[PDB]
Amino acid sequence: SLALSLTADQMVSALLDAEPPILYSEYFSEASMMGLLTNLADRELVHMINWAKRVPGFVDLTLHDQVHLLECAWLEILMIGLVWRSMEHPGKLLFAPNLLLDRNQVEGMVEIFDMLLATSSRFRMMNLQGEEFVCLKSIILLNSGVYTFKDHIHRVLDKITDTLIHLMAKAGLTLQQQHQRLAQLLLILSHIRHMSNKGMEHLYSMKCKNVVPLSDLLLEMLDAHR
Amino acid sequence: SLALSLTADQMVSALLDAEPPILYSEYDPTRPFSEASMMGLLTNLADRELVHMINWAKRVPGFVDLTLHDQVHLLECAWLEILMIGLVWRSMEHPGKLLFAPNLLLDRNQVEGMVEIFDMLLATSSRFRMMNLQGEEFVCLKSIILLNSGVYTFSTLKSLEEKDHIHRVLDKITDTLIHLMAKAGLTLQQQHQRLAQLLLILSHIRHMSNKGMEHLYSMKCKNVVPLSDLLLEMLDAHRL
Amino acid sequence: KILHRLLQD
Amino acid sequence: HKILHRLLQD
Ligand SMILES: Clc1ccc(C(c2ccc(Cl)cc2)C(Cl)(Cl)Cl)cc1
Ligand SMILES: ClC(Cl)=C(c1ccc(Cl)cc1)c1ccc(Cl)cc1
Repeated sequence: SLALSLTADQMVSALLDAEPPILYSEYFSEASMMGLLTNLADRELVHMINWAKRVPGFVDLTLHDQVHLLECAWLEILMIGLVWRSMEHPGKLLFAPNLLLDRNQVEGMVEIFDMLLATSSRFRMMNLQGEEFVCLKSIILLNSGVYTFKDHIHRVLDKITDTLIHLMAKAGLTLQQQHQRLAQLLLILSHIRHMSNKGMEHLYSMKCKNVVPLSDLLLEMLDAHR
Repeated sequence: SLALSLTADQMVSALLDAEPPILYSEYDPTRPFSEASMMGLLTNLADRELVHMINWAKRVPGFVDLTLHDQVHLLECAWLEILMIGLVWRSMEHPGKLLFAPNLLLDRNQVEGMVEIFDMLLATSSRFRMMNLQGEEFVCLKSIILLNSGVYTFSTLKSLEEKDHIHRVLDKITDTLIHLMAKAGLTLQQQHQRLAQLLLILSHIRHMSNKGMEHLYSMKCKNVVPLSDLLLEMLDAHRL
Repeated sequence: KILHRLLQD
Repeated sequence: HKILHRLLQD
């Protein structure tokens, strides 16, 4: 496994270079709103799958293990990405550069919307760095479905933990500040997990409503949680 | 606040002292059990544990400093998580089994699609056993769940201080965890790794809680398994 | 508010 | 047989 032989700086560089692009929206009622967000989610999903392959250690797993991990964490990964690029837009969610949205604007959603805003506010309060974000995102990918299958994944997770500490040490944080910040970051994943589950349940009702056009891929990823 | 003035060792002793008791079930190995009667035992057991949990929360350093409203919010959010991690903990030395009560030790075969959750609970217990989780580490994690699960859903300059107060207590618990691992002879690298491993498990605990909450709603609508007024009250708080 | 009742008794 | 399988292999 090449992933464990990588240094900390090389781990960061690998993750940064693997970053998926920022997509645009196809440019508001409740039918058009959902249609746009799901359309965007389906296209981002395709990029996520290609991003997952470039995550150090993910290629070393069997195809079936990769499928399990992605099925378990895809909505979390979408959400933490949405939260990340919404950091510099307080009170707003940047789904796309041409789609910066209000909490004013179709529910289901307001609960999840405010939670996403709250996460974005927490990141901003912590001054979350890009190098720290890509580590958290990869952690979600490997951790979220690891308890539903082991040694390989846990060792890669340990590697990312070392990488996170490496970043904090480089930033000039003290020994106490390092494990405190490490704690603050990983505790946020618990909330992101919560948001995903709430978002998944809402997605099930959208399917049962049979109004919003959902792609077969987005439907298959939705079936995995049912 | 005295929570910010407690040493690591003093923090541990405070948590160990506040530990709720292990309750017994009214399960009877002679009497037969329908899937609803068995479920009734567990929900009844969960109800009695909740009362002990609430009085346990009061003794958690930093919790009583919060407003009454904030205490209700945190408990309404993390009550099933705290139950599950407690169940998982006392099931560590019973591989492939869940010790709901000293007289109620079940495996996955003993029912109704709750089985997925049952397996995740086993896998969590297996994870703790593999990691050789210590009681001092357990009580820290449990207190973390209480303060962290609902902190991201609480507007004013005054409320701001309450959330900041919560995170400050969380840091002290983090410090306490690190102090424990350091005393255990672990290197700095090993301390940070184990800390990460423990906190990542809380993500899985959140997952099981969300799943369990979904079933509890379905049981209410099914109206077969008895549920206490408090349990229904905690349940509706999540379904909102 | 049963929880609120138990939180102050 | 799922779409996720195909995208992961390409
Ligand atoms: Cl497999 C399973 C069994 C019981 C639970 C709960 C549970 C957890 C801990 C305790 Cl002590 C009692 C009941 C419910 Cl019944 Cl409240 Cl949903 C969750 C999952
Ligand atoms: Cl359901 C879904 Cl796919 C959501 C989603 C859509 C696009 C992206 Cl990039 C990320 C997430 C979603 C978005 C907002 C809210 Cl408040 C709830 C869900």
